Amino acid sequence: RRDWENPGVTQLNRLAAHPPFASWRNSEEARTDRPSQQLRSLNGEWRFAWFPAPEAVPESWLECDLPEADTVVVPSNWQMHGYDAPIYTNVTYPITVNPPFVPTENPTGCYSLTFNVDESWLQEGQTRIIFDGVNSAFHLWCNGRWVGYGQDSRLPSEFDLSAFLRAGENRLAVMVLRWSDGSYLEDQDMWRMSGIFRDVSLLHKPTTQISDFHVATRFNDDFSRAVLEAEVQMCGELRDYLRVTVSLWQGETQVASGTAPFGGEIIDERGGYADRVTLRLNVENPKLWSAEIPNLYRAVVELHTADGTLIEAEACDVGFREVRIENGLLLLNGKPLLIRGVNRHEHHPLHGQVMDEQTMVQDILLMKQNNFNAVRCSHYPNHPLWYTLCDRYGLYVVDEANIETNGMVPMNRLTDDPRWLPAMSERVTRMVQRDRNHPSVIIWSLGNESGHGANHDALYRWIKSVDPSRPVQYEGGGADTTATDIICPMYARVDEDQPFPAVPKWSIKKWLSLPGETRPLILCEYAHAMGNSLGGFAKYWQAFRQYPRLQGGFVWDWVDQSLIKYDENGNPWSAYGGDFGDTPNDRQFCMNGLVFADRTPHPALTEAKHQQQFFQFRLSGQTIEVTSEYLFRHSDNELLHWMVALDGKPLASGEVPLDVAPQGKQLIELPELPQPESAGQLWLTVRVVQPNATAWSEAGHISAWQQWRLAENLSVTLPAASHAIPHLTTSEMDFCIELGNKRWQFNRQSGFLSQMWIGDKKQLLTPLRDQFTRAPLDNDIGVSEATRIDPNAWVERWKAAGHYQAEAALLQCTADTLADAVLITTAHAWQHQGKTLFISRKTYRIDGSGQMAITVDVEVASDTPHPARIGLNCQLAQVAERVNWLGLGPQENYPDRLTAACFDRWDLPLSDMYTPYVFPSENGLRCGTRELNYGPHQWRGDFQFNISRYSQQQLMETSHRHLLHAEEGTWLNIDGFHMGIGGDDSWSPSVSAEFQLSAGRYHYQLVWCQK
Amino acid sequence: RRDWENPGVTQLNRLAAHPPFASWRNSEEARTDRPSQQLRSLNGEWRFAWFPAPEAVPESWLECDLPEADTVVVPSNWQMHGYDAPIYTNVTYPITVNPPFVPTENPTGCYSLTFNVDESWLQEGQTRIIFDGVNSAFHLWCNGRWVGYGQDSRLPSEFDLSAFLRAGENRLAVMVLRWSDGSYLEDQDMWRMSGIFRDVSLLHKPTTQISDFHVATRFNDDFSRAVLEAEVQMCGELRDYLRVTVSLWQGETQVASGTAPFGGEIIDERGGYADRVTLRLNVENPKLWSAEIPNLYRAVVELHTADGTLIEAEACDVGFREVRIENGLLLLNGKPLLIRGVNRHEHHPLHGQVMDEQTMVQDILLMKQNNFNAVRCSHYPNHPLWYTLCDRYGLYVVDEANIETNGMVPMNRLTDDPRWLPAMSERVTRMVQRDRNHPSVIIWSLGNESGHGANHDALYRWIKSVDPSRPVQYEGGGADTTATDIICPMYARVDEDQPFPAVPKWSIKKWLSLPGETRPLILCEYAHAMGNSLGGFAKYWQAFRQYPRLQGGFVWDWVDQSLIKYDENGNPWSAYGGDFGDTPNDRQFCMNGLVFADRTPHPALTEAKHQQQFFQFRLSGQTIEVTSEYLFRHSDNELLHWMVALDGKPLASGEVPLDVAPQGKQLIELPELPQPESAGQLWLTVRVVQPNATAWSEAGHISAWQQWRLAENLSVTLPAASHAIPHLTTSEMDFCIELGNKRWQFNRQSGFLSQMWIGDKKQLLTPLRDQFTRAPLDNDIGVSEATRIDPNAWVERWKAAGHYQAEAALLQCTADTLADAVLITTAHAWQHQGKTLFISRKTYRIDGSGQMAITVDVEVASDTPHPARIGLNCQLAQVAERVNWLGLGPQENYPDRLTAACFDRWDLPLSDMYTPYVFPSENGLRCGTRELNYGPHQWRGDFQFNISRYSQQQLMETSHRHLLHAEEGTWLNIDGFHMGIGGDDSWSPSVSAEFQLSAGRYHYQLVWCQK
Ligand SMILES: [Mg+2]
Ligand SMILES: [Mg+2]
Ligand SMILES: [Mg+2]
Ligand SMILES: [Mg+2]
Ligand SMILES: [Mg+2]
Ligand SMILES: [Mg+2]
Ligand SMILES: [Mg+2]
Ligand SMILES: [Mg+2]
Ligand code: NA
Ligand code: NA
Ligand code: NA
Ligand code: NA
Ligand code: NA
Ligand code: NA
Ligand code: NA
Ligand code: NA
Repeated sequence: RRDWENPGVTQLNRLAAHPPFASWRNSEEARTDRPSQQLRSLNGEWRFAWFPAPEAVPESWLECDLPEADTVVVPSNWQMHGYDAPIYTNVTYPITVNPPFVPTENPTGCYSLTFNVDESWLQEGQTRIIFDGVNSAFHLWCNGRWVGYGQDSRLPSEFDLSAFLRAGENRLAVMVLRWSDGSYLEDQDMWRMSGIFRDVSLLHKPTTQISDFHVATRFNDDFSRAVLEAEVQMCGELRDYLRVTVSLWQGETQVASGTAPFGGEIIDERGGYADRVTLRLNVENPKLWSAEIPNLYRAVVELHTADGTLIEAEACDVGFREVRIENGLLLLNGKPLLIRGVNRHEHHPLHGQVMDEQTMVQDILLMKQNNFNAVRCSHYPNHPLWYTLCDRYGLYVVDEANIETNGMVPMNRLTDDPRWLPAMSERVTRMVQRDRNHPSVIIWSLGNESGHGANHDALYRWIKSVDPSRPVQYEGGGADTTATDIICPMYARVDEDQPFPAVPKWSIKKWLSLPGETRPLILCEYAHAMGNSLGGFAKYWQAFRQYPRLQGGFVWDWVDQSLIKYDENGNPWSAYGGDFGDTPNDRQFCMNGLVFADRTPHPALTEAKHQQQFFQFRLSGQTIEVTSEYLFRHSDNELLHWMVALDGKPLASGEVPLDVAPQGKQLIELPELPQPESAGQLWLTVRVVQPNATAWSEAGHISAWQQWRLAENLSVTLPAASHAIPHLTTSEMDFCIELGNKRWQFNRQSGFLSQMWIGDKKQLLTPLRDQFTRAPLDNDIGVSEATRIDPNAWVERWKAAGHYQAEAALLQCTADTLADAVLITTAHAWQHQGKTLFISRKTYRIDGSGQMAITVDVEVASDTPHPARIGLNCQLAQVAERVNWLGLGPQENYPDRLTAACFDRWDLPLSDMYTPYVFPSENGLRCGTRELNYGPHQWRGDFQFNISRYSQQQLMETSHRHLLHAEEGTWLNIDGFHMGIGGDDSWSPSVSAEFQLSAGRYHYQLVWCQK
Repeated sequence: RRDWENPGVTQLNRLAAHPPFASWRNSEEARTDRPSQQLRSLNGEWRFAWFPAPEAVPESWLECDLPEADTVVVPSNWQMHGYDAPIYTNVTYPITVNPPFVPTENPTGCYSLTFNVDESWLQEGQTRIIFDGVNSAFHLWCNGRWVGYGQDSRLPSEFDLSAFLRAGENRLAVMVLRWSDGSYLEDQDMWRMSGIFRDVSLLHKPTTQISDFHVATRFNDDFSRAVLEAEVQMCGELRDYLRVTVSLWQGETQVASGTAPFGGEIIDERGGYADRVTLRLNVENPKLWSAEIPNLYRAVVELHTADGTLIEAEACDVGFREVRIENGLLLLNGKPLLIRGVNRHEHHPLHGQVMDEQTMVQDILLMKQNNFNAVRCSHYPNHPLWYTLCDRYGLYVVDEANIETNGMVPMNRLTDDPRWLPAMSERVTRMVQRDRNHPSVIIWSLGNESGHGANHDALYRWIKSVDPSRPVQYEGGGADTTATDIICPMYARVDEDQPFPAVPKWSIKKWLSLPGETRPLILCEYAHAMGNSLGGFAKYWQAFRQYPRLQGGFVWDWVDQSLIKYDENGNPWSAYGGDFGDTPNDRQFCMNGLVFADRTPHPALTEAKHQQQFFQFRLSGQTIEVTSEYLFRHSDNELLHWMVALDGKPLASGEVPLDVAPQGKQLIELPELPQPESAGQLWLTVRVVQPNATAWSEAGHISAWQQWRLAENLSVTLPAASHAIPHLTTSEMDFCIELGNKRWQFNRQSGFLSQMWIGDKKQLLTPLRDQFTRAPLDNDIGVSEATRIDPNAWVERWKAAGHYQAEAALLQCTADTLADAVLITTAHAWQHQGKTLFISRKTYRIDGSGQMAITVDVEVASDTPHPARIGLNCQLAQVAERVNWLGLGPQENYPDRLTAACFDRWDLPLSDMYTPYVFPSENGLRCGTRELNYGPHQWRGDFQFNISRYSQQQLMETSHRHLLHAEEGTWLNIDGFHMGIGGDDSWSPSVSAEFQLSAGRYHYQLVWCQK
């Protein structure tokens, strides 16, 4: 049979799901979480062979190793080993939509392993094999005999091997199919890979054993008392001497215990469960678990005899916390959460979808270090270790079933069909059975982008009945269907409604108060971090803090799914969709992270960190008011540092410890300051520093900051007297001005400053010209494609309007000599096909001091698409090591993404002024700048700028960062104004009106001088 | 594979479920529900062979008929043909409980059929086979090639044979397994049979076809306006030229119509169902459907090209009705129902579980003629014609999923197990998909006696999402769980609580008001009609009428499940559990019907008819107030007949047309009546008669009656003197009295009347003695067995106290001669092992008129269990043809089951005075009798009696009615007092206290005379 083309068969001979087991045979090791000799890993070197279809696998493989197989590491995705290509498709299925069939050319991975077992395992007990993750479906044989089959690439599939085992060498043969009917439920937006990608193990349990256990914690009104209730189930022969004891430990101290024989309460007319027992433990003043203080206890479940012999033990970490929705609010331990969440796929640039402890830890540390307190398992149950880490390090988790049918038309075609209820059910039920005891899991999710089908309603109900301790959410079909306890839209905007038929995305503030609505609202996905993005992030935060029922959301997403490829040289580079010959593909849409694949942050990460701070501040006079947003912990590892600076120059600073209760406030009166009558703006910067290291941060970690302008002293003094006067030399073709060893040349045909010299040294490679466009950001492009243009996209709108192609017609170019200067006046019109898009009017005033003051007045046609920027650009001859500026920084910042940047004097190496987005675009801009220094040059004004060795033209024409080459000299883009970058989504225009350049008339001025 | 030992495989290659199709190619034939040339029946003669296990079937059978096969009729249950035995087990499974496995010895039925297929069916379109019922699982081969597999004995399994058939002769091969994993969900209390027991048919559909259609009817506030909405789905060639036209007809008039192209509304981000269309038809003043007036329209669903070519048409009967629960009440068309329901299994004494039109009709007529308006499909979907019939004749139906796991321990072991969710889902979903357009179905049920599992919660929700038009109910787990919209207990009593742990059965009146409860309460099963039962029926009806939220119930059950067996002589006899060698078995527990297996009524039927009347009456002076309980109809086929009689002698009578609106009242003042001087009691009897025949009844059918005592003239008349005095003659052994041609002999050693002569003919075969016991009723025995006594059962309590074996000890016997009479006085004590149980003191006064007056005063020890009766008995020498009595009748009636009986003078053949319950017991009693005539004898008094050719001893000792033998003479039991019969259930004592003989002292008197 082709069990892989039949949704009614999702497994054969598979054992029931259950929470993590180790079959410890020693209570103290179980207590300590130490290794169990009854649980062995079979990870390591296996033998593998790839085939084009299951029909090509030779029968001989069942009995013996194929000489042509290779030895490979398991776990692994075979594409990562180069056997076939990974495919990056977003919504459209990677296979023909024809349920339940799959391609007859179905890549098949034949894995095998030779192994043996302890003699005692041949003697007695049950030995099972556990495959934590096999993508997408597989058949298993042991010593040539068929064992079973399994589907669901994201949950463990276990089989009893007891009767197949033999003395000596044994051989497993695992036939893995790339595609199966399970693939119709695995349409997540990510690389499409396959293989045995999570752990493989053997677990030796007794025949009379703990087959399942559920831990629940209920509380009194003030959480000062709890009842821990643990239902324990057994398999095997019941005997009157058996007992179960459940003990609760706080570290090495036993705090509570309960023992009882098997036999549950009567539950119906036929009696009760003779094979279960529920123990109830009273716990006084329990230490509560939260992401803020992940307090944990240890529960040890022992199956033993009345007379004291242990048969076996199981165990888990227990977090005492209550999750409930009441009055429209999601409460944890009675307090309303504010979710600083992120969606996180399991992705590694070299290993594909194989997760390792080091990586998970790294991600958790970075998440916490960047003020995240929650994660959504987009969009499947994760590797088991993730939950352990989240329980211990403390992050709220949304555990999500591995069901995504995005590519169907309409999206609920399968989810509304009863024939698919069975396969879907297991993806939900087996997840709960496995994960229900992890305290970090606070919400269950039914899957993602599968429309809204009756199967969802049935499953929603099943979970609510089986585990009332956690709310259930699901975004499909409109985000507020009968299958979700939380309104949980993806990409709904803060103030702006997007009233799509059937499934509108209302402004989140409006959504809450729709007639009859009362649920809390937490975005399952928001702030699409694709390339230069995160524009408008602060808008969300502000709303979340203002509206009780807006309880946060999960950013999309943590890490870019870029894959490493190698060039002819052996040099690695980041690859995206299509880079493997995969087609159709969705190009750079797999890169939406706050961090690059290797975990290096993108600039947007700081913006997120700042907006998600846990301390709020207000300034009044000299009093700084600090407000704690923590719900549970006191600020016991924080100090406030403050500093006052005059235009970058340090004037004063100090420190004061924070001593604020959760939700409390603290007033700090700044000492009396000094009075510098020296002109300039004074600025106050405060930072919260954690003096002590923690399990997730180093000593000195900065967790929050904020700045304010203090007194300003406008300069009223006149600059020193003009020693000299510059000379004008005219030709039909140029206006040349000379001053000392300095010269400026203005082309009279083009009307631009075409050259400048310090001595005989030329300073420009390209003339100084107005610039109205930018190499488009991913948000500017959306889903627009050459092949399939989206005319509504920003980029398309600017192309169609001719912005990229308009030519500067000269309207006027004059020169006047003044008393102590030369004044050049210019006027240009940029037109397109006869339409004048923009008019720039300028004056350049060069005086005896050698400074060139530029004044620019631009007019933009009201009917042309608002332009990406309004500035000047040129290629300087010079290449200098550093960039020093007085403005916002130090990192890249844009108008709608600069709240995290601070105003001060920064100085970085030039390359730091370039942001290496894998898909290149305008980047590295810094706003609010009053002075910029590079080499001998100094520009002053109130502008935005970027500076790098790459032209806007080069960035726009180059699809991968590894292909960029430094140009001669340095490209400087100085803007009077720059359009926001947007990001509410990356497939429709998202830059908010206030960050669009629509004023029609714009003015700016700059002074260019040397030194 | 052993697919039949795997709950994960419930079918292979089976087509989707859908409502009844016929694929008409002419719309008028569809409109008329005439036969379709595209839907053929394959019922008829098939070939069959029985095997002890599937492993015994020879491979040749796939390719050709087995010479040893027999030709048999299909559909059939093979047990009915004698291949193996049917098994009658109630709760305990017929197989070892070891899910999901079955016995390796598993009776296999090999059916085959060679049949014809016309080439035209194969030139185009699709040809499918449909098996309406195969118990319990089967594999299908066509022309030697494997086609597929199916489970669920009670719904249709359809397979596409398009590619397997060829023009001309074709051969099917069906391997039917008696046991499969489906059996774990098929543990209903009925005979365990197997085979192809529902219709087999062949359906041709076009390639582009109607694959499903759902019809809904929504109304305005007063039901004066409706919108019929029909969603239609297609499969096949989707093109712009297709259209759907739905037309609605009332008779030959088209009332509405709509046409539309395919493509439903947008449902989500991926669009809508391009293969679906919803038509909405407005209908003004629709004729509403109810069980009272089953008004129907015909909807024709035409799939056609826009230019006019009908592709195919499907159609259904539509009943405009709304079902909804509001404010705690179940309403139909806005009015609260009162369910006069009955549970009905599909059972035929000769054909087993095979149903036929005639039988169904016969049952529906009798149900209606007996004032039932509702039926519950206990406990599985029914043969398809049942629904058509309830739609047309008018009965409300509870459609029930084929899920019963009663024998599990605890009962929800499988239903709370997610691994059984898929198998259960199919049973619920496919039922709804098939029966959702039938107006008769008003409530869906999740199955029966399967405890309460999370699977039920999930499924409850699925239905509520897919079909909001009908409430969902389910009794398991305590009858008021979260999986039921209706409190639907089985056997909860009216006033008496039964507080079992976990699943108590509260009094129904108390249940409605438990803190927080608001749902309506309708018993899914009540009034267990096993043997002589239905005692207490009236108590239920009084509560139902009194409490709004008590909306009725469904009696258990309609027809006894007895099977015909043939004796040596070839005479048929009714058999029950164990009569086929089947063991273990549950004996007579399969017979619980209001009617015998051949549809002959049991006496309880008339009690149900009466209590379930649709007209209530009150009498005030000579005014009769009639109140209608109809909700929607006027009494347009009814007249009131009234009659007054003096002790059975007709005095006056009349008829008055009834004209009452639904829920209305009518007052009818009767004529000045007879006030006769003559002694006796005047009795008024009124009957409601339907003058015109209907679809379900004959002209003159009586639908209701009631009686009242009017004036009573007590006799004060002295009997004239007798020209005679009886003479006494004594001896040590006897007292003999003679008077004219009459003689009486009283034995002085026994203390009883041992003989009487009329003329010179002996009148007694056994002496006249007190009797305190009865041949126990099924309700007296309950579950007690020799092998496992239930000491709480009435029969056991009487046995243990010695009632059945107590011997009369004579305490006194004297004779005295009076003025004009001889008086004999006796006293006897009945003892057991030293305990005096009862004392009987009597006097017999024989006067000169020849009458013998007997006075009896009994004492019953307060500490002995209340006795079954307090009466006398004797075997008369005479056998006479008729029995004439003045008292309640004419049918058998008991203290707690006599409301239906009317007081009058009745006269029946002797044989009618015996009720042939299959399992013999005390029977034929008539209560409230004032005079009894049999042969030359007349007895007068105020007593209850029975009279037949069978002694109480014989009835108690014989297990089956066909084994009873008429004794010499006639046994007469004349009771002063008789215990109620009970019946609230048949497994615990159920006789209400007011019907138990607990007074301690009892007095009765009779006069025995001639004529
Ligand atoms: Mg499959
Ligand atoms: Mg998606
Ligand atoms: Mg593409
Ligand atoms: Mg099966
Ligand atoms: Mg027509
Ligand atoms: Mg043709
Ligand atoms: Mg049952
Ligand atoms: Mg038995
Ligand atoms: Na909030
Ligand atoms: Na993406
Ligand atoms: Na502190
Ligand atoms: Na680019
Ligand atoms: Na009622
Ligand atoms: Na029964
Ligand atoms: Na009438
Ligand atoms: Na009997």
